Amino acid sequence: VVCEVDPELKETLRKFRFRKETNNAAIIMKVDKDRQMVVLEDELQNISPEELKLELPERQPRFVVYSYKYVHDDGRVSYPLCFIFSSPVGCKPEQQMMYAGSKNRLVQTAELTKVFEIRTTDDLTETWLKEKLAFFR
Repeated sequence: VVCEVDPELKETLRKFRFRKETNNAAIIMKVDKDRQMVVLEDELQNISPEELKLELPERQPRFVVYSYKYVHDDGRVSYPLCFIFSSPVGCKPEQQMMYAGSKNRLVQTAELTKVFEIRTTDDLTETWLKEKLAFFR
């Protein structure tokens, strides 16, 4: 069963993509099993990678869209929009797979091309993120 993206979430994501703010911000999303929908859990502003990490459940999956201010060594700035599938190894397989099966639809909805996955929340570090993003540099 593939979850639909909640229409309200699609709107949240659309507005977020085109935000004109230049701080780091995140949208965290979860599955509503009963509705078979991906829904908004939290929208957070001025959130660093470590703070984001600390928001994520350690043993349940989440989807994240993270708008990160990437400061190049010379001081140029980019604002990549990242998808992070947090799929901790301690989650039940059924729950992992429920999220995994809905990931692509969500990514497509959000029109995201930078799609990452972590298998423990500990792996969400700024270093990891920057290295991931540098592939698109």
